[PDB]
Amino acid sequence: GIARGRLAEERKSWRKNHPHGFVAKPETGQDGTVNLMVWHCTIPGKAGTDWEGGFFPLTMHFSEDYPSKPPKCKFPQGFFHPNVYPSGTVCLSILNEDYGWRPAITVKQILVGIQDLLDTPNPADPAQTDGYHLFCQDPVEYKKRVKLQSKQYPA
Amino acid sequence: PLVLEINTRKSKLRDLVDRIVKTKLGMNLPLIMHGNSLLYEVGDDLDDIMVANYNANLEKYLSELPSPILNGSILTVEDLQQELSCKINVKHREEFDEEKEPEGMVLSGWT
Repeated sequence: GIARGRLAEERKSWRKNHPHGFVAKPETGQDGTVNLMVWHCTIPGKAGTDWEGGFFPLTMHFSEDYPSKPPKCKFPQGFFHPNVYPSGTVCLSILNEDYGWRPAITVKQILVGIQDLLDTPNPADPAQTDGYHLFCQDPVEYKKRVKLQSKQYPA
Repeated sequence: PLVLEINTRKSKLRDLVDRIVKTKLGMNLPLIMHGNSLLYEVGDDLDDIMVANYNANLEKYLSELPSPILNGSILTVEDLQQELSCKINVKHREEFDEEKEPEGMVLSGWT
């Protein structure tokens, strides 16, 4: 019951106040169930960046051990970013159970942390060779890839 | 922990929301949960797919909700704005007195 109670709190908190352009909501199944353990989210790219105008889908998977353990956050498979695996998994220090996670971190803080990561990748956390290479050795090709991807995710 | 006696096969989610949650518990923006699943939410912030699904749930018998409410089910009810929060123990009952229990259900443990 600890996980459910905390997710119910996060649900209310999110609905009453969240940053503009973001979406975060429990998944509705084809059977009508609404699942507090799996949330579908949308992270806007920041204005004034190559991510601008993109609205990027992300799924947050909580466990019965939340909030002792962090959710798993996934962009779509093949999403282009140096810190995102091919599977879509996002690498973020605060999502790391071994070191950065603390139970008090909110869903809002996670999604803002991911939004920040989009235009400011972490050079120590390379997850995919494609993004990471272009980022490190060919910024012009990287920039073109990012802007093309933003166009794939309009509001 | 309140006790709700109710015919789970014949009463609809709507009956519980209107007669218990809104009327007796005084919750105007309720979130109703059964385990990890949300059975109902209300508000102008919900997207049209979620509202359409919640609208469909209102018209379902309790025992036929996507997460079925049966004898011994425990519901959790929270309100979006007010600090009110309740657990409700559901006890199935077949029949109710037509003039003493005219709402077709009985809430015990409530002030």
